[PDB]
Amino acid sequence: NINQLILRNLKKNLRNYYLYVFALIFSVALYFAFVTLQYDPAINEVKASIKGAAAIKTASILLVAVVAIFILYANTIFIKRRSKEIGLFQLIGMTKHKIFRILSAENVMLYFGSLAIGVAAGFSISKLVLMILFKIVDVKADAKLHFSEQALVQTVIVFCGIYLLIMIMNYTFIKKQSILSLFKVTSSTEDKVKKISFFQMLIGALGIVLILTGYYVSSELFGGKFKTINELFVAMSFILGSVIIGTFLFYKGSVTFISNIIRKSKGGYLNISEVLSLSSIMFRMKSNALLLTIITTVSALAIGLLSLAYISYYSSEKTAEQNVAADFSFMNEKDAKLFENKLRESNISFVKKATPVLQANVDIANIMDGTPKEMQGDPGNMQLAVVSDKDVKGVDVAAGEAVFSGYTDLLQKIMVFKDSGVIKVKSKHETQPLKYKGLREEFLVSYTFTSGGMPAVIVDDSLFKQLDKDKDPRIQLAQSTFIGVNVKHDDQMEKANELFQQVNKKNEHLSRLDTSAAQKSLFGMVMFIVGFLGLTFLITSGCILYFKQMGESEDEKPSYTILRKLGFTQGDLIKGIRIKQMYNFGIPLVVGLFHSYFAVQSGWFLFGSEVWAPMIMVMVLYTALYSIFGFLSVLYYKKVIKSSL
Amino acid sequence: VILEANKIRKSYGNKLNKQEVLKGIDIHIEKGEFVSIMGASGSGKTTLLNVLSSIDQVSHGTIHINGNDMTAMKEKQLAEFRKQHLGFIFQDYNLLDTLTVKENILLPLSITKLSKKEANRKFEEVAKELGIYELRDKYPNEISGGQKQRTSAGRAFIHDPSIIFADQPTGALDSKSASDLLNKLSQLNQKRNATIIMVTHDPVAASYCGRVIFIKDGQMYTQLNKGGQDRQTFFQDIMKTQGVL
Amino acid sequence: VILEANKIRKSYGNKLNKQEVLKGIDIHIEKGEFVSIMGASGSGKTTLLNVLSSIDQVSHGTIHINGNDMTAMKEKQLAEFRKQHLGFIFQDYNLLDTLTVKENILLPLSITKLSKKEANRKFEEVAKELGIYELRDKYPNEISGGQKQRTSAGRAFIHDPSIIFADQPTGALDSKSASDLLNKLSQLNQKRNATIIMVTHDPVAASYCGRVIFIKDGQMYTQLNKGGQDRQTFFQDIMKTQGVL
Ligand SMILES: CC(C)=CCC/C(C)=C/CC/C(C)=C/CC/C(C)=C/CC/C(C)=C/CC/C(C)=C\CC/C(C)=C\CC/C(C)=C/CC/C(C)=C/COP(=O)(O)O[C@@H]1OC[C@H](N)[C@H](O)[C@H]1O
Ligand SMILES: Nc1ncnc2c1ncn2[C@@H]1O[C@H](COP(=O)(O)OP(=O)(O)OP(=O)(O)O)[C@@H](O)[C@H]1O
Ligand SMILES: Nc1ncnc2c1ncn2[C@@H]1O[C@H](COP(=O)(O)OP(=O)(O)OP(=O)(O)O)[C@@H](O)[C@H]1O
Repeated sequence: NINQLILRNLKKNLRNYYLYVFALIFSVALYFAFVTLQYDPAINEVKASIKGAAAIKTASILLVAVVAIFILYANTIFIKRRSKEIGLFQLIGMTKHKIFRILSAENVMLYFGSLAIGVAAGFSISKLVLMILFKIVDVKADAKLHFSEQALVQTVIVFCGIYLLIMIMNYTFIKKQSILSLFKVTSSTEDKVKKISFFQMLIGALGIVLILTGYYVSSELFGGKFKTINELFVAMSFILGSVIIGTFLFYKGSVTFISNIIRKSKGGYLNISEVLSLSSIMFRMKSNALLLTIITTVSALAIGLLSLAYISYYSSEKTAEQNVAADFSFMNEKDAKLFENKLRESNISFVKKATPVLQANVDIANIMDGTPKEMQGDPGNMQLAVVSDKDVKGVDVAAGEAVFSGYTDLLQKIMVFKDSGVIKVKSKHETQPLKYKGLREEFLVSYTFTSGGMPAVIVDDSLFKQLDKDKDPRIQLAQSTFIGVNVKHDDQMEKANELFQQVNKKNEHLSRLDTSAAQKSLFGMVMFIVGFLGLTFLITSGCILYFKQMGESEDEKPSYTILRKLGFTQGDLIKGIRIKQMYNFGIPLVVGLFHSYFAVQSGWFLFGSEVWAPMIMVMVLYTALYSIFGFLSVLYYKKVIKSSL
Repeated sequence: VILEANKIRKSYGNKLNKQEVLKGIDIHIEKGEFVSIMGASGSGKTTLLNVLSSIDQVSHGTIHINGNDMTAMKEKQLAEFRKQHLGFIFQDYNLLDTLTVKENILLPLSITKLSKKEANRKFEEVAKELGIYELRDKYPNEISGGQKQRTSAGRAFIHDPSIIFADQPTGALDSKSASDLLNKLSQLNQKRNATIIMVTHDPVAASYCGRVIFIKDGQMYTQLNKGGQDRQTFFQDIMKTQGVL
Repeated sequence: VILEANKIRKSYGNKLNKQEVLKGIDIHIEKGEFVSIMGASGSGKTTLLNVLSSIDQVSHGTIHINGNDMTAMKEKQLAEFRKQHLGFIFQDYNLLDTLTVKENILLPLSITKLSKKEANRKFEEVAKELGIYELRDKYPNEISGGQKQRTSAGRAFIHDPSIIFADQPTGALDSKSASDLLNKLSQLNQKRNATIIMVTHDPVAASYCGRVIFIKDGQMYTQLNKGGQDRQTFFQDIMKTQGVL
C-alpha cells in the first residue's frame, strides 16, 4: 500500500514537485527549438563553406552539455530535498533495492510526461520569436520553420540517454548513505573546511589563468593559422571549454576564502546585518558555485548574440548612408535639373551644393603605421580626391596645412594613421609639400570619387587657386561635379524617392533607401540566425533566474519566524537581505559583461563596419532589465518576510 | 503589580471548527514574584504564555503590563518592547542551524552599543556559570540533547532582562543540573528585582517557587500561597494536591 | 540471553579530531527483562541505544543478537530482522510533517499483507488505550508537545514487536500519563515475552523496572538488581544511590 502513501505525500508536498517539472519543461523547450532551427532547408546555403559549418559542430555539443548539467543539478536538489522518507523507509524494513525501484518508477513517469509536455512548449516559443523578428524588426530572410521529423528523434535520443546518468546518480546516492545521516542532512552545513586553507587561493589563481589564456587564444582566431574546417572546430571547442572551466574554478575557490577571512577576523559577534547575508552564503556556498556559472554563461551568450545582430543592422544602415554621401546624388547636371524642376511643383525645397573635385595622387606612406605587406595599392601611389576650403561650412584650414575627412571605423584596422606629419603632393612638373593636421568626422564625396575607399582631403583655397589651374589630365574622371540634394526634417521622403526612381530611366544615379534595402537584404540570414538564438537564450536566462528565486525563498523560510520572534522588526530583516541580493546580482552581471566584451571584439568585421557605437548601446538596456529583475526580487522577499509570522 | 489579566480568551480554528483552549483566566502577578503554573497535559499552558506575552494575539480580553495596554499597539513598538525586555525560553528548542553556540548566545546582546571585549567577558562568565563550555565552536547538530536546553536557557540571561518567561526549563536535565539552573533563577530573582514565570510538571522544580497555580480545562482550580513555610512542607502540600487532582 | 556485547567502543570525529564517548561497555540482557539506564547528562546514552541497535556501526568490538552476530552481517537478513522485530523511539520525535497521525502510525503496516479493516482496527485499539484518539485529522505541526511524544511512542506497538527500544518516553508528560504508559509497557512485558530497554532521568518512572545500570563517563558504575523487594524500597534504594553519586 506504498502507492497510496506516496500520493498522499504528493498531495501536500506540491511545492517541491513544481520546481522539477518546470526545469524539465524549459530545458526541452530550448533544445528542441535549437534543433528545429538547425534542421531547415533554407540554412543549407550557410552550410558547407569553411567557417560556417564549424559553428554547428561546436554548438551541437555546447547545448547538450549545458542542458545535461542543469538537469542533473536540478535532480540532485530534488532528491536531497526530501532525504527523510528514504531513511524512515529504511528503518521500517525496506531494502535499498525496493527504494531504488520505487524512485526509478516515479522518475520514469514524471520525466516522460515532462518530455512529452515540453516539445509543445518549444514550438510556440520558436514561432512567437519568428513572428517578432519578421514583424517588429522588419528584416527579409524568406525562411520558415516547420515541425519536421528528424528533430523529434534528435530530442528523444538525447533525453533518453540523460536518464541513464540520472539513474546512476540516484543509485549511487542511495548506496552511499547511512540510515542516520539521512535524518540530519537537510540541516547540515556544506562548508567542511572552517579554516583559511590557502589552497583555495591557488584554485582561484588557476581559474583566472585559464580565463586569461582562453581570452588570448580567442583574440587570434580569425585571420591566422586556422584555415581548415577541422582546425576552427578544435579552437572553438578549446576556447569555449577553457572559459567555462576557468569561471567555475574561480567562483568555488574565491568565495570560500574571502568568506572565511571575514568571519575568522570577527571572533563571532554577528549583529543582525550579517546573519542574513554572510551565514546563508557560507551555509550554501558549494551548491551556488555551479548555478552562478550557468547564469554567467547564458547571460554572456545572450548579450553577445544581441550585440552582433545590432552591429549588423546599424553597420548596414550607416554604410548605406555613407556610400551616397548625401540624401540624393546625381552623376550629370541635366538629370539633376530634371529632378529639381520636378520638385519645384512638389512644394518641397532642396539644398543644392556644388563641389568641384580634383583627383590627384599623394604620399601618405610616412604617416601610415601599418606594414608594407598590406599593399592596398602601390605604397607611393594612393589615388585621392582634392577639394577647396570654401566648399566646407564647418572648418577653415590655413595655408600650408592638410586635413583629412571620413571615419569608417573598420578602416582604422589596416591603414593606421599616425599623428601630424608631412604629406607629399606630386603633380606634373611641381612638388608642393603639405603637413597633416587632423581627421574629420564626415564624408564629402560619393563612392565613385573615393576610388578604393580612402576619403578625400581639404586644402586652403589659396593653394587650390593654382592646383585647379594645373589640373593634370591623366587620372581625371568624365566630369568633376558632386551635385547633391538635401531635404528638411522627416517628411514624405518616400514620395521624393519614388519621384527619383521615375526620373532616372537608366537608373544610373545613386539613392539612399534603395542602397539601404539592398544592404539589408544581402545579410538577411546572417542577421536573422543570431537574433533568433539571442532571443531564445534571453528567455531561458530569465526563466533560470526566476527559478532560483523561489527555490532559495522557500529553502530558508523557518529562519525568518525565529528572529522575528525574539523582537527584531520586519523593517530590520529587509536591511540584511539587500546585501545578499546585491552580491548575487552584481557578481554574474560583471563577469558576463567582461566575457561578452572579449567575445564580440574578436568576431566583428565579418558582420558589419562599426563596433563601439552599437556595442555600448546594447549592454545598457540589458543592465537596466537585469536591475529591474533584482528590484522585483527584493520586493518579493519583502512580501515573504511580512507573512513569516 | 506588573502583569494584569482580565477575562482572557483564546480559540484555535479555521472558520469551521472553533475549539476552545482557554476560558476566563485571571492572574495578578506582582513585582519580584516567582509564580509557577502547572497541571494536566492537554490544556492551554504554552498558549497561555504566548497570549500573555506579545508573541501571539488574543480574541477577547485585556492585558496590562507596566501601565500601558496592548489594544491599539502596532507591530513596531510591540517588537521593540519584546526586544528590550521579556527574555524567553522556548519548549521546542528554538536555535538557529546556520550559526554556532557562541553566536546564538551573543546575538541578542548586539543591539545598542556593546563592545567586543565586554561581550566576550560576559559570555565567558555566563558560559562557565551554566556548563556549556568547550562547545563554543560547534553547530547545534553535533551537540547533545540537553546541552541544547542549557544553551537556550543561557541565551535569556545575558542581556539583563526585566521579565523572564520559562517553559519547562528542566525537561531533559538530571537532578543536579536542574537544581543548579533553578538556584540560578532564584538568585536572579532575589538579588535583583525581576519577575520569573515558570511552567513545569515536576513537583521538585515547583518547590523552589513562591506560588503554584493549577490549571484544568482552561480554568482556575485552586491556588497555593506558600508564605511562611519551609520547602519540605510546601513540597508535601504540592504532592498531596496533585494526588487529589 | 539475547544481547551480548564485548568491549563496545564508539568515536565521533573525522580522523583528525576524534573524541571518545564509549569505552568498554558490557551488557548481558536475558529474555524477558526490563532494564533501564540512567546517569549524567553529557555521557553516552542515546549513542548507546543507537549502537546496541542496528543503526550505527561499532568502531571496535562485537555484538550478538539471537545467537548470530550482527555487526558483520549481510543486508538482506538485517532488513528481515528490522521488519520482523525491533521498534525504536526517538528523543527528537521524528515524525513526518506531510502526513497526519493515522498514516504516521500505520506506516509499519504498509508492507505486510493485511486488509483495510484489520489495520484500521489495530490503530483504533492503540489510540483507544493510548489516549490520543480525537487527533486523527490533525497534522503533527498543530499538535502539543506531549501528544507528539504519545504518537511517537505509539508508532512502536502496532506490529507486535519482540524488542522495544525506548529513549526517554516520559519527558513531557504529567504523572497520570506517565503511569499509564509505564503500566502499559509492563503489561506488554509480561503477557507477550519481549525484552524492553528504556533510558530516563526520573526515579519515579525508573522505579517500575527490574534492573538499573548507572553509566558515568562511558563506563559501568554499579548495578541494582532489585530482587524480591517492594516498589517503595526499590525507589528509596535508587534515590540513595543517586544521592551518593
Ligand atoms: C555561424 C552562425 C550560423 C552564427 C554565428 C553565431 C553562432 C551561433 C556561433 C556558434 C558558436 C558560438 C555559440 C559562439 C559563441 C559566441 C559568443 C558571443 C559567446 C559568448 C559567451 C562565451 C561563453 C564567451 C567566451 C568565449 C570567448 C571569449 C570567445 C569565443 C569566440 C567564438 C568562438 C566565437 C565568437 C565570434 C563568432 C560569433 C563567430 C562567427 C563566425 C561565423 C562562421 C560567422 C558567419 O558569418 P558569414 O557572414 O556567413 O561569414 C562568411 O561566410 C562566407 C565566407 N566565405 C566567409 O567564410 C565569411 O566571410
Ligand atoms: N554528531 C556528533 N558529532 C560529534 N560529537 C557529538 C555528536 N553528537 C553528540 N556528540 C557529543 O558526544 C557525546 C554524546 O552525547 P549523547 O547524545 O550520548 O548524550 P546524552 O547524555 O545521552 O544526551 P541527553 O541526556 O541530552 O538526552 C556528547 O558529549 C555530545 O556533545
Ligand atoms: N496550532 C494549533 N492549532 C490547533 N490546535 C492546536 C494548536 N496547537 C495546539 N493545539 C491544541 O490545542 C491545545 C493546546 O495545547 P498546548 O500546546 O497548550 O499544550 P501544553 O500545555 O503545552 O501540553 P504539553 O506540555 O503536555 O505537551 C491542545 O489540545 C492541542 O492539541
